[PDB]
Amino acid sequence: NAMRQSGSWMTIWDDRILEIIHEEGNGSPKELEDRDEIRISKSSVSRRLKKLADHDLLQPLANGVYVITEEGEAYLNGEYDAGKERYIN
Amino acid sequence: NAMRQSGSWMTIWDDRILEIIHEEGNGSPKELEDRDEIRISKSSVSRRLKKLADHDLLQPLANGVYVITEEGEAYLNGEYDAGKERYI
Repeated sequence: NAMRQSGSWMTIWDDRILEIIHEEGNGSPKELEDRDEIRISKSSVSRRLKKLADHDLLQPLANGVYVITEEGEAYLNGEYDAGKERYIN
Repeated sequence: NAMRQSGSWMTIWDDRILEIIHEEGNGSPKELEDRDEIRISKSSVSRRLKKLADHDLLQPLANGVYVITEEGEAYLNGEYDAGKERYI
């Protein structure tokens, strides 16, 4: 409900990727690439996925599948500051 | 309610900026840069504002102040394609 607290390292496609994985459950480069809402390349998506995972907004599972974390969820809901990297209360 | 359809030229701060202006009803570099949600500089905010207005997502008023447009609202609601620049 509160506004997202984004980090200075984020791009707009980060929010899109997080939103898509939140709704679909999991994501992978090829299938994210094919979304209308994603206007970056499959390799860029891979780069953003790796980045989101480094920041613990996503986590990598077997076979190049990525899935959202609690922090990723809290972030979408304005409850996690992705810049300072702490929950907000 | 549908997902936002962003353009290749946008940054994350554009959404944050549009969202804030949507809530408060206006925006200027100074007041925006003071929001905690905004992690870019005043000069940087000033440029994002100009670009959002260039793309008709904000209307610029005198004295460096901006308000959101219908197209800006539609964009936030997932009804406007900010890349091809057309309603959906």
